Amino acid sequence: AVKLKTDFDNPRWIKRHKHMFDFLDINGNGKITLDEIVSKASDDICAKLEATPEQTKRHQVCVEAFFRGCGMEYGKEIAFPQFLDGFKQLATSELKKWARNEPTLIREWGDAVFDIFDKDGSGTITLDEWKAYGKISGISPSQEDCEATFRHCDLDNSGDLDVDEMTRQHLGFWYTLDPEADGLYGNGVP
Ligand SMILES: O=C1N2C=C(c3ccc(O)cc3)N=C(Cc3ccccc3)C2=N[C@@]1(Cc1ccc(O)cc1)OO
Repeated sequence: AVKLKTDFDNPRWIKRHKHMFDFLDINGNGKITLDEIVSKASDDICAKLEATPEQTKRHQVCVEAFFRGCGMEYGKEIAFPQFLDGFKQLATSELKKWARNEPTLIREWGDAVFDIFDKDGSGTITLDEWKAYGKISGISPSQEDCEATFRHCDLDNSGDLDVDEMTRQHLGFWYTLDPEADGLYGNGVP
């Protein structure tokens, strides 16, 4: 039973996103742009994961939608406070879709990442594949933290992760500060 109640004023939820913001703020001037974010997704991440042009584009579209959901746009610098209020709007919009049994932006982003890793048609992500993602995206480079993610989640009998489980975890991790989601990224993200 995922937590659907928001906790936007919680110091821990704020710090989780402040951590992500600072992680995306390259030169550390206290601001980020959609340009820099999409570049990371397409020129860096997708390239190293050897995604096809179509997979790269699908992934790009998902990222653009996720961050535009935070009020971000190309050519505009965003400061943390504004980024955070934007994230609160994305979160409520996502929870509304969840309440309507409509696919969320984080679920669709997940589908795009999972497809890039869908080779033998496993339709899932293995520990090694996630380890690669953690390193290439930079969100969780430590092998230990990636192993912590898999120990944290409910895996199938083969030890692989499925998109519904990751979506479920992410909804609680990014949006509602679900106690069940705490620890999702080991020490990689608070
Ligand atoms: O969830 C994810 N992320 C959340 C945030 C993020 C950023 C700012 C916030 O305030 C909060 C969260 N940043 C990145 C990393 C990234 C950023 C920009 C472009 C590409 C990648 C990121 N990568 C994901 C991708 C993913 C999505 C669904 C899945 O099922 C599996 C994997 O795996 O962690």
